[PDB]
Amino acid sequence: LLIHRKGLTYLHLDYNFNLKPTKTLTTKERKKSRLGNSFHLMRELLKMMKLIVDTHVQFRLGNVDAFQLADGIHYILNHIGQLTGIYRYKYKVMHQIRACKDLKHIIYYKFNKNLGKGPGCGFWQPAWRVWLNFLRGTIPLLERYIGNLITRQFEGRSNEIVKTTTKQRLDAYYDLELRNSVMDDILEMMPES
Amino acid sequence: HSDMASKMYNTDKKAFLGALKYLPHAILKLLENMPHPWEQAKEVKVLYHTSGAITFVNETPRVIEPVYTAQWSATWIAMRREKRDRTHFKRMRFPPFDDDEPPLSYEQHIENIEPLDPINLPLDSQDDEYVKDWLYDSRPLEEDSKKVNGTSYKKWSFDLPEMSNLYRLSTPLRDEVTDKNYYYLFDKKSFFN
Amino acid sequence: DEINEPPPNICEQCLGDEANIRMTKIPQGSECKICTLPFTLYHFKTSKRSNNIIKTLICVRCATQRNICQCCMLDSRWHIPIQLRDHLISLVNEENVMTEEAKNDMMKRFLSLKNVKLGGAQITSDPSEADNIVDKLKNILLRAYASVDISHILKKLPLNESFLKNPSTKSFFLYNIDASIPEWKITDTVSQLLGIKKWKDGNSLSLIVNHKAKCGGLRFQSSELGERFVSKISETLVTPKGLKRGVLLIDRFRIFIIPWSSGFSAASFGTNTAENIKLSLSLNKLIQLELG
Amino acid sequence: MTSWRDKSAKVQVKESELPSSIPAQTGLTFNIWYNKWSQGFAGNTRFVSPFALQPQLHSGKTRGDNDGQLFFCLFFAKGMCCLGPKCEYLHHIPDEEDIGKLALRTEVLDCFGREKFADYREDMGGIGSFRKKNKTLYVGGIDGALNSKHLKPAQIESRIRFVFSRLGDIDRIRYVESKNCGFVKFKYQANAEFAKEAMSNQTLLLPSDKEWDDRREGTGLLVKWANEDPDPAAQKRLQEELKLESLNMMVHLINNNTNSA
Amino acid sequence: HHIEVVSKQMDPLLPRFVGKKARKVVAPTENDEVVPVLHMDGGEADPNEW
Amino acid sequence: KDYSRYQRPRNVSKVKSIKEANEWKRQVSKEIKQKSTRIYDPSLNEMQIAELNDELNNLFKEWKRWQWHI
RNA sequence: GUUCGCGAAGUAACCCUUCGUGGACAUUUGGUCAAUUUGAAACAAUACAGAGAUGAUCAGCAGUUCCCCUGCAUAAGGAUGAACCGUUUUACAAAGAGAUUUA
Ligand SMILES: O=P(O)(O)O[C@H]1[C@H](OP(=O)(O)O)[C@@H](OP(=O)(O)O)[C@H](OP(=O)(O)O)[C@@H](OP(=O)(O)O)[C@H]1OP(=O)(O)O
Ligand SMILES: [Mg+2]
Ligand SMILES: [Mg+2]
Ligand SMILES: [Mg+2]
Ligand SMILES: [Mg+2]
Ligand SMILES: [Zn+2]
Ligand SMILES: [Zn+2]
Ligand SMILES: [Zn+2]
Repeated sequence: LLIHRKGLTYLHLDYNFNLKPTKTLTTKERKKSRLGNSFHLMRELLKMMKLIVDTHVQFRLGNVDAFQLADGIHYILNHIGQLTGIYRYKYKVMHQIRACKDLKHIIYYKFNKNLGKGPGCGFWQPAWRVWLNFLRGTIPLLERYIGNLITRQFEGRSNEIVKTTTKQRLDAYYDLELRNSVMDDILEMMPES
Repeated sequence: HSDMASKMYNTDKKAFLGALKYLPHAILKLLENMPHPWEQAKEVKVLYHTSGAITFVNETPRVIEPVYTAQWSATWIAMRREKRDRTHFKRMRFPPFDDDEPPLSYEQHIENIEPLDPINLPLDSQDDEYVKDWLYDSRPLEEDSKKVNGTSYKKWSFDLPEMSNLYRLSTPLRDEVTDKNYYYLFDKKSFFN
Repeated sequence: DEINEPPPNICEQCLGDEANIRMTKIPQGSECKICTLPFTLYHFKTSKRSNNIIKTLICVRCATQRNICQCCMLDSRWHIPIQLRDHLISLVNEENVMTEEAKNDMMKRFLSLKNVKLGGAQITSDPSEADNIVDKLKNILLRAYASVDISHILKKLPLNESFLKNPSTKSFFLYNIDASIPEWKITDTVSQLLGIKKWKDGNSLSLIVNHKAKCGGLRFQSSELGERFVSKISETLVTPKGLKRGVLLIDRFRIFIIPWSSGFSAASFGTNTAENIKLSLSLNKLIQLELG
Repeated sequence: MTSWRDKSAKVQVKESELPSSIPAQTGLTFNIWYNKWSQGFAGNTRFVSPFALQPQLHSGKTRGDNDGQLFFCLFFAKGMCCLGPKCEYLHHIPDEEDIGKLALRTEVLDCFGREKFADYREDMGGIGSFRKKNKTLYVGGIDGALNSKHLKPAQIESRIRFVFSRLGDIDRIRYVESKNCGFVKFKYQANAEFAKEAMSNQTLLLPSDKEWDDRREGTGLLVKWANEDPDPAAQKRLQEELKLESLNMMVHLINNNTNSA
Repeated sequence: HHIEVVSKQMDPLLPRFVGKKARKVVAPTENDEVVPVLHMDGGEADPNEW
Repeated sequence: KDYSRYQRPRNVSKVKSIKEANEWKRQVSKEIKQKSTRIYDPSLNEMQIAELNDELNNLFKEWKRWQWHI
């Protein structure tokens, strides 16, 4: 709905939450359709959410054993860095991705004592707690971010954009203040006219 | 609200669009109430917008911590018995659906079928008789008026044979250290130093 | 000021007859119709069981500058539209008063933020300055195409036959119709004469009037109504050759009739606007030949 | 009464027979927010309305007659109303009793309840302005409505006279052969507002005509709001009726001061 | 007429303040009274030094 | 309805239909408007008007041809 | 519909059924919003041009504006984002000479 309100009908949002263009875009269309972090970080959360919901669907359809469901959820939570791409738009998630990797070493070498190397470990409870605490701290982030996006859709952006000073333009703002001080002091020395 | 093409849906499209800031909270409530491996299915209490915009899982998953430890410990045993004697473990393919096919409806597809058996350890009767009737429930001992306060499910209280039985199931995942002299220079005060 | 705002200006006849009205305030509701700038939308219902929500369409600044209510946008005193208000004050002060409105979105917003009154809003909202002009309204009440070949058409118009009882026809030919006198006023005068009121349900009579040719015709169904239309008309004029013509009698006007004795149809009067003007110019002599 | 109050309103179009909510495809992809097509070149995007109002047939008592509805059904005028006798809005031609109920309400919004605007739309179409009590319609697009039949000049006007007479009291009808357009003036604004939505995108084909099977292929006729009449023969009529309106109001207004004193 | 003024229960998902947009307005100046620019009269002789 | 790939086109016989010819005809009038505007310029160069003048004679001859077919 | 009374009929023997009649219980939803053309998104395509400080080639950073666009943004980018590159007469006097007037 949000893509189509912005006029971006040449971008197709897949059912697995993959966002790909439907044609070769003009440069004006690439400028317009360049979505930000809060769209994609929201879109990658739904990619993560659907990927977990789909395994319970596959379990419920009969296609997947209950051990494969436990192993499937364990595979998702430990491989979000290669199944989603959430790191591209919020790179603080590499703490959570490396926590689920470091938890997997603890779980596997206690699970696989006197067992061979193989897939079927589904003790997904430690890695589940990581993402539930990742979701704990990004609720206030994305409510501020997407709330700024939707109100900028409904209302437009403000016309009172005052630019703060920066390293980029400190030499530019210095001369504007320097020219005004010289122009004041001469205009006060002037007698008239 | 599948094909919102009429003029009547113009107000409901703003409701879909203004709910996107609340969507990360709906993913936290859905993933925390995810079914544990010893459950076929789980009824959750939900709160939904009347225009079908957002669906929050309006529950918090509260457990008895000795019961919850023994449930994950029995699945720890049940999954190491599985990986020991399975000839070949087929991990499923991810993503479990193609991105062109839509998420198939619950009622035409999922609801009509028998679910499947979950991960349940067989619970030998002479050694586990105090827990085997209620261990793999959704909320264990929820309607038992003497073990819990009620269906609000707070403030449990057990007897000695039930408490030692959960202790015996939990031995894959318990602490297994009883002296505090083990943690001599390995406590958090030494970690701060 | 967003925390100090005026109460809304609504008429008494928008609020209606009941005493207590539950009104809903939305602090930035819709935007104004006039200045296109947001305001506090008040909306309400006359009774509890009503079925029409009465919204405030304009902001209180646009309602104050015109001195109108926000709901029906009629004047707060005299309860008349703005276009008629500024016309009535124009006949008293003998100069044109007019509230003019910008077509420009930057000049709709500009014109609302000024604290002036517009048009007749200086005269109204001052009760002393409004009552004396009503007194000045009272003294006013104490006063209280020669090249055209038209010959193909005038053979088909009757123009030589008489309005007697004895022909039994459906159609008639109405001439001497002014450029005023609207098509509904001639059907209402005939239906008042026959008592066949609400004629548009049964389709008893069908009337075509050109208003350029100053001529027309009215067709009846069920020819027995034609003798009722003949007999219910008393006054007639006899041309000094003969050939009596009945007069329909719209207020202060006179419309002559002759039985067509066939169905005239559309386009009998003319097939071009330049052509129809000459038929009125053709007739004007025959009316003067009929009377004088 | 005999034509309207005797019967009840009937369902014009079955709800399965109603048109599809998506428009005809003039683009590559459909847009879900703005229910239109996006990657497209252009389009005329005007089509002949499949439905039409038979005024003496479809009129009847509705649910809004018993509820005291002020407002007319929009899709009754288009000949598209699927609700029939269960519909909340009125299903009949405006009469002097009906417009007298609307007399407080007509100043700001039309007979269909839709709110009017400060100034007119650029092409003189749409709902209308509240600053002008306009009672005259611009009947245009007659070439498309006829399906291009030559039809003479007098005959086109006669068709306009037959159809618009069913929709209320008519003040005058003028047809201009050179401009190929007509101007229909009604006694009340509520009949002009009803007949604008009734005869928008319609035809004049009169089924005894050869084309009647190809009435759908055409463009359709434009009924939009009319401008002021430029000739001084009718300009002087306008200040005369404005003079008579003013004297009828001053008599009403001195009685208000008589009660006020 | 005594008129109770109430607030409508806003939908938490629909945008509150529907007439609120980010638009730009030019403002007219309310100049009712002229402010006298109360200078003194006139040490006004000056050569071409400036 | 598109027809951009199709020539003006100088040949007339190939398209039997007149209603299609209704579209082809505007396809020509539009150029008549563009170039016609391109006829009066501040420079008023002979070479530009001179080529435009030839285009006008070519178009007028085409109007004679369409009239002759009718 | 339920419940508390009251009266009558039948079965009864003061209980049940039946229908007459008082109470009590419960008491004002919803819409700023109607379903394809006529009250308003926008791209794309076609045609015509075609990137500031220049002698040529390359980085930019600002400012003014009743232009904004992307973006979470007070970051940054939008060609240094664009527009800017035109049109320009009275706060006017003081001195010194020849032609044409006036009465
Ligand atoms: O190739 P190895 O060095 O032997 O390690 C593999 C590898 O994990 P690491 O490479 O990070 O150690 C597998 O993970 P993938 O990278 O292939 O996805 C993992 O199993 P998963 O594929 O399910 O993660 C497997 O663990 P195991 O075979 O015990 O199930 C583990 O082997 P190790 O047991 O030697 O760590
Ligand atoms: Mg550059
Ligand atoms: Mg750049
Ligand atoms: Mg710039
Ligand atoms: Mg910049
Ligand atoms: Zn306003
Ligand atoms: Zn009012
Ligand atoms: Zn209806």
